[PDB]
Amino acid sequence: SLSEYAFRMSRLSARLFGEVTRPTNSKSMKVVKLFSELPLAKKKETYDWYPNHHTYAELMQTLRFLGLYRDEHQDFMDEQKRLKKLRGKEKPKKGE
Amino acid sequence: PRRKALPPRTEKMAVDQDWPSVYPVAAPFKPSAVPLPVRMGYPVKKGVPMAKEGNLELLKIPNFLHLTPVAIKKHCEALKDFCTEWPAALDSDEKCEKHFPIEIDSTDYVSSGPSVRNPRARVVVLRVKLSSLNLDDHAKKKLIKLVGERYCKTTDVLTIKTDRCPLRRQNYDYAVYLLTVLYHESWNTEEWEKSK
Amino acid sequence: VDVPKDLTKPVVTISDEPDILYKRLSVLVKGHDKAVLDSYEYFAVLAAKELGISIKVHEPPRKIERFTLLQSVHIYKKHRVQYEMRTLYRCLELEHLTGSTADVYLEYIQRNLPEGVAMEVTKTQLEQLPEHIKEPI
Amino acid sequence: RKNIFTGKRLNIFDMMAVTKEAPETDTSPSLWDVEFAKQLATVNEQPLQNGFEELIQWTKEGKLWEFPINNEAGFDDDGSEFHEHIFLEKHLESFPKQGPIRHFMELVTCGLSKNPYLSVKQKVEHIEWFRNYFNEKKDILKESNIQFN
Amino acid sequence: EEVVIPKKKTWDKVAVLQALASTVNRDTTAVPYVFQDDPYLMPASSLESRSFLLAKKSGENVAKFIINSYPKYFQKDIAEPHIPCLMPEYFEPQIKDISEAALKERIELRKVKASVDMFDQLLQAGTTVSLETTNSLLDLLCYYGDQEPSTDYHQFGVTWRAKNNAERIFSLMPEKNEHSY
Amino acid sequence: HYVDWRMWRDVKRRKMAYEYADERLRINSLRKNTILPKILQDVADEEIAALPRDSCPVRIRNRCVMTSRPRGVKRRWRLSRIVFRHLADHGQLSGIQRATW
Amino acid sequence: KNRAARVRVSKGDKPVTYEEAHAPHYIAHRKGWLSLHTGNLDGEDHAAERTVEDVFLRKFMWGTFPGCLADQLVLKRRGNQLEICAVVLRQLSPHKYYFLVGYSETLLSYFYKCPVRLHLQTVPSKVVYKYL
Repeated sequence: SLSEYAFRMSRLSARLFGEVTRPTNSKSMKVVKLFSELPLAKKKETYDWYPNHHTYAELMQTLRFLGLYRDEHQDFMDEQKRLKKLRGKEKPKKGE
Repeated sequence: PRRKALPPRTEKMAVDQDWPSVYPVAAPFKPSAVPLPVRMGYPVKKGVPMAKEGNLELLKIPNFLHLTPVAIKKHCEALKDFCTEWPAALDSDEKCEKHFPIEIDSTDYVSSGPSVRNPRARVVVLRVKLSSLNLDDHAKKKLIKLVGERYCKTTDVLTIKTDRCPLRRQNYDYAVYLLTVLYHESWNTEEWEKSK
Repeated sequence: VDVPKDLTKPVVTISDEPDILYKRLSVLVKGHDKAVLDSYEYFAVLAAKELGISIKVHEPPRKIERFTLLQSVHIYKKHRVQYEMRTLYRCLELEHLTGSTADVYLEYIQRNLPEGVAMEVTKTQLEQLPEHIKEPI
Repeated sequence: RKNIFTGKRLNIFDMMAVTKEAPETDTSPSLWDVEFAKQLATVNEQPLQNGFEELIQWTKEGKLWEFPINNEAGFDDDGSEFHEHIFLEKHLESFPKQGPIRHFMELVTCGLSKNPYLSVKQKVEHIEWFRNYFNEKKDILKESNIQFN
Repeated sequence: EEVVIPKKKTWDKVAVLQALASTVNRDTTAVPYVFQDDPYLMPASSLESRSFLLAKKSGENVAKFIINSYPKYFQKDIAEPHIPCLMPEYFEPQIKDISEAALKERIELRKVKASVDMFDQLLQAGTTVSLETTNSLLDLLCYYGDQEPSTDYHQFGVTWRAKNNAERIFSLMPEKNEHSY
Repeated sequence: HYVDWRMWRDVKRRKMAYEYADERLRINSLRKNTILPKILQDVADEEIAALPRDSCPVRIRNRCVMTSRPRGVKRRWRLSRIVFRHLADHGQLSGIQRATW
Repeated sequence: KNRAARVRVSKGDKPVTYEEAHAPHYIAHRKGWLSLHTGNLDGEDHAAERTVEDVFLRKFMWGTFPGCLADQLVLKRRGNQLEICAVVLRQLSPHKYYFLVGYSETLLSYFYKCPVRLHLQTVPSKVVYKYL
């Protein structure tokens, strides 16, 4: 394989640098690479991909109900709903 | 009657005024504050660039009106108190290497956003000329062989890059410890070292 | 006539701890606007010269990252729009300045850093040999 | 006419230049002193006169950043040390000193030491979880004839 | 050859800003910095100045009222380092058991009514209460005079009232001290 | 109040995967090695199979964060090509510009 | 034909500002970016977070100042500081403007955990670069 002097010297260097000091195939070095990196699900890009749409939507709805945010889209939708109610189209009762 | 907008205060400004007082800190361009008749925007055919009033293009610019040369000079005159004189005994890099053989490199990153965290700032680099260390032939050879690619034979410089620890101080301490243990192990002799 | 009669100086303290020695700081500022980088370089150069700091300036080659997207919405694969981001670099190399001077200069030039400009400062720190490295264990 | 700071006084108090300066921080924070500090603050309170004072006030409240920028400012990694992060073999006390289990735990500890994101507490948690899992699987390990428990 | 390493200089985090501010003066052609530097929004008279400042304070108070009324929309922290002054505040106690913990929580939140009711319940139950705790209760009651603190929302004469819970608790106080008086 | 039920499902999947990330990592590390006995690897296999289906990180889909578009999403901005084109064309995105060379 | 971010000439009567009058292929050439942050630079992170925050800020200031914003906002980020520069009409009373400034600044600062500031530049009417 390798000269024993070089092998022992490389082992000493690995021990000094904290690397694996015993022979190990790549299949078991997968454990080292798994524990060295963060899990994919734990990365901030993964678990915090979407913004908190609940927070944004509820905050804007609360501001609109408090009168400090004029949601023009919601005003248009409410006007359309009122016109539809006048026309006679309305949601049927649930579980009737 | 409806409210009347006052004339801009640039009219009241004097030619020999102290401009840095007008803009002490960084602030967006304000037409009512800037007395310069600056114009921006691509002119229309047979036209002129749009005036400063309502000029969104001027508002977009990260202006340096708060950093005029007079303001820069005054700021540096104020800040000269905080500085400390560089040692004149090592005006050249040769004296720097003679007295300070170990150089530590650490990068600080500044970026916009509410979070100042940046992992890339945890890296520490330790560079030392092995000729500046107390080593003999055997110790130098053993240390070079142990460090491997971390040592460049051309420059005779050992470079240890530490980023294993989360923090800057932890990585710096790790680099110092690595250099110390490498030196001490290099001076150490082992049984397997004989069979070369 | 309304000038202040007497101003108050900021509190400056001298610590017995030896100051950190910095051999070289590489303030690499990245931006989207060449004129903004030029103005910031002028600012930094003037400030360093007024503070008596040895400073050189150079321009690393710019980077241009380009990508391509479908122009239409449903199906027009043959037609695309190409977008690019330009990162222009300006490197200020300050040499032989102490720790306090480095701190004050960095604070002054970072507080005035223009929006849209990012900074990557690398501080080469001179150190002496550790106590345990002079002789073996 | 003449100075008014010298002459006959009330002559009730003595020349006690030292006021009530004895340390009494062990007591609970009294509401009275806390509210009187608000009166003093209002005495010194004035609206901002320029941008620099706004920046100073923001920095004092902690809203603004503290230049020069320290990317690790406000963070201490639970006050750990580099030797705690790297040398995790000390936690490998219950695990056997040899065998496949020791080799696997050595790999895990080396990987954790290579990890710059997890805190020392999280690495200890991983090691303890592995310890408990191997302790629970003692029967299978003994059936496979590897030393444990 | 011996190098003279200089001594490190140290200063507070706002020293540089103060030094820079020392070089600037008041802009004689500008209104106070609190107001927006715009001709339309520049206050004209003193009454306009006061009204504009009051309107700005009213807007800030309304925003803070929204923040405290709906704290769940502002609990997401993305500020590094953490900024405590930008987090929602809490004024209502959460401990429900009749014990010193709930009473202390109400006292530190200055909720005089609930603090008095909880103190009466504790005295009825006979459970332990520290002397310092009762002293703090008296301090709160005497300083406020049975006035509930004025949150964002749901002169002449003597402001004290002859009948009050402070006097009753002082009479029912088991042990008195110099700080109490 | 997410854009669609698909975005809601993806949010649930992301939360569950983050919750079970460490257990999955430990069990998989037990599995992905040739050192431990094969019987222990088999019981680790059945353990990782016993975990809920929605906790697997592979089920996480990178949808556009403003229109829930599953495909054509740039990872850097987490936006679909149409929304990204709209924002860049209006100039609301810093730096991004039309490429001509 | 390209329909993206363009104003089509019909009768030479529709007034358009400098921003609307320029097609996207002019962004690098005649109209700088309405937002300025380091997220989109090389090697910088959190571009998506900055984009989402910018979109929310635009949609929030548009509804907080109904019929008042003369043109699109200008968002600047310096460190953790955020500055919203808005060109606004003079229709509304200054009391309401100051109330809205205080309210928006405080709410945005508490929501994004950053020291938000809002600078308003008032114009008598929407500035017309040309007619289409």
